[PDB]
Amino acid sequence: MFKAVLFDLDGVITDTAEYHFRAWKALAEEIGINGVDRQFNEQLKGVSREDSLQKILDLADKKVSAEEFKELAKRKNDNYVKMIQDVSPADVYPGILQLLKDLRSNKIKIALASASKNGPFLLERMNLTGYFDAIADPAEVAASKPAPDIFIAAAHAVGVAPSESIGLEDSQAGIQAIKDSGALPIGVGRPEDLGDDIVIVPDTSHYTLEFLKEVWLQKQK
Ligand code: BEF
Ligand SMILES: [Mg+2]
Repeated sequence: MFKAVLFDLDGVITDTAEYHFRAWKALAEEIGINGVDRQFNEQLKGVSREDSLQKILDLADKKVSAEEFKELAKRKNDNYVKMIQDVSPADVYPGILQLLKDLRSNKIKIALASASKNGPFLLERMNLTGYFDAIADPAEVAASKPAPDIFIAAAHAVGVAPSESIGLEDSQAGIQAIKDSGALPIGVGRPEDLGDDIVIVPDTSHYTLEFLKEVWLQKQK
């Protein structure tokens, strides 16, 4: 049986989108730019801070200096840190808490393989820290997803080879990283987005220990 589960954070454990939305909306209002609504922020999913800021300035056809741009990006991050203080166990996605409990009670290792530089804090806010055996530090990988670096690091940090592990991901780049690490991917979402050659569940309530075990056994035949 698999010895570890490597968890992505955003789109698997929780969603940070509302908090990023709040942060951009606060910044936009401060500098007097209309149009930063929930719909607009949906289009920033997966998009870098710098590219996102440019999209906000584009709402007002606005140009700024390199220094001003840097300062605005910093201010957005300061806003985001404020907004995520309100993260709580209510933010945890369905099924995830029960899965973490079942993995730990069965002595299966649990690691975080997230791009979030606020991962440890977010886990603390959601009361999940005690379930995690390791957190792979994104600041430490030479290459981001789809590079497998972060999943390899997560597996190694809990004393396992990636080949002994399952990775859970909501993004196509994430699924690729899991595949190229040697771990077994189980995606959450749709094949149109993630690919047609992996096991996918429609939402996280399907991520049960029983299901993960069935998939593991089915995949080594
Ligand atoms: F937290 Be993962 F990188 F979406
Ligand atoms: Mg994700």
